[PDB]
Amino acid sequence: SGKSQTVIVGPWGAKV
Amino acid sequence: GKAFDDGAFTGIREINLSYNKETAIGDFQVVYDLNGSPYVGQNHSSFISGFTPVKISLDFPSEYITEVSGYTGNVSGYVVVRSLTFKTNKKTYGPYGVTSGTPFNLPIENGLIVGFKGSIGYWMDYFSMYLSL
Ligand SMILES: CO[C@H]1O[C@H](CO)[C@H](O)[C@H](O)[C@H]1O
Repeated sequence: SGKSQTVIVGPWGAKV
Repeated sequence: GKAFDDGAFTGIREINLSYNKETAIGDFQVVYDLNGSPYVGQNHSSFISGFTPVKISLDFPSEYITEVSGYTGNVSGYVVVRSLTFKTNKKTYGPYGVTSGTPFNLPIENGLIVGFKGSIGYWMDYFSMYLSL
């Protein structure tokens, strides 16, 4: 809530 | 494998990784830009040895990554990242590793890559990228 956030794409490779 | 997460930065200066022509991608480590100064990210090493080191040093900030692509595949019953190619506004670096399996590619039209996160055991298990303006 006090931490800034940015978009993220992936993962690619093994699941979860 | 051992999970990692670098976080977000303001740019990318140098990428260092290792591969093997028969198996997949091993070590991965990146020097990021932090508000005009270099920043040495932790080094994510593989559990075994035998890879070939590659150093990709971008001419920051005039040069930056515009497309990331690779191949994911099955190695010893595990799903791992088998190849990796980095193309910038000046040159292409790759491919590195085996180009076999299922391909993936992420071309960027507007925006920047500012961070990475993933997991490595024997080989790099998977990974994700942080995007920004
Ligand atoms: C041989 O197993 C080791 O590496 C593979 C492939 O990278 C998996 O990550 C697995 O979790 C780890 O124990």
